[PDB]
Amino acid sequence: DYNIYGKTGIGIIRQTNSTLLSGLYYTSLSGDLLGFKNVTDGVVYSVTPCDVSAQ
Amino acid sequence: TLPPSVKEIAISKWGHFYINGYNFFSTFPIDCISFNLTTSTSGAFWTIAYTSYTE
Ligand SMILES: *[C@@H]1O[C@H](CO)[C@@H](O[C@@H]2O[C@H](CO)[C@@H](O)[C@H](O)[C@H]2NC(C)=O)[C@H](O)[C@H]1NC(C)=O
Ligand SMILES: *[C@@H]1O[C@H](CO)[C@@H](O[C@@H]2O[C@H](CO)[C@@H](O)[C@H](O)[C@H]2NC(C)=O)[C@H](O)[C@H]1NC(C)=O
Ligand SMILES: CCCCCC/C=C\CCCCCCCC(=O)O
Ligand SMILES: *[C@@H]1O[C@H](CO)[C@@H](O)[C@H](O)[C@H]1NC(C)=O
Repeated sequence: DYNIYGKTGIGIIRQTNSTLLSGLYYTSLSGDLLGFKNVTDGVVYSVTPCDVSAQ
Repeated sequence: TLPPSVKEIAISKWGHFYINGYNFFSTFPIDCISFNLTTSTSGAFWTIAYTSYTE
């Protein structure tokens, strides 16, 4: 259960190699948090749902 | 702490500071801004831009 920069949710947070040069956090078209940046070293972390839809 | 990947600092007349595009802190509305800077690793030229809002 994460509270990151005011955005709350449930998910898995992983560290990525990507380098996004702008912004602090990123959201989807539906308003869900997708990634955020550590303000000390600039590393970008991604957030994914814990459970997904299956058939 | 200063992150290693700062590339632009924008200061607004209303006191807002944008670092890499994100507003991280706001002070009181500013009337005057004194600065005195120098650098050697900024390639060949680095710019200071006075800008106004436009659509
Ligand atoms: C953001 O990055 C900084 C810098 O890597 C992280 O601080 C490090 O934390 C580890 C684990 O405690 C220490 O071993 C390092 O010495 C710290 N480095 C510093 C202070 O420069 C920090 O934890 C990261 N933030 C988050 C939320 O993950
Ligand atoms: C800030 O540093 C970056 C590199 O970290 C500079 O961008 C590079 O500029 C050189 C010289 O033209 C190019 O060969 C590289 O390909 C550029 N790197 C890129 C685009 O990732 C940048 O010019 C520096 N900025 C200032 C204002 O000095
Ligand atoms: C006026 C001197 C510089 C201001 C210092 C501000 C202190 C901390 C910086 C916080 C913002 C970090 C943004 C991350 C930038 C990035 O890695 O792309
Ligand atoms: C991401 O970084 C890890 C650790 O260095 C590396 O093992 C992995 O191959 C990298 N992934 C990509 C796509 O570069």
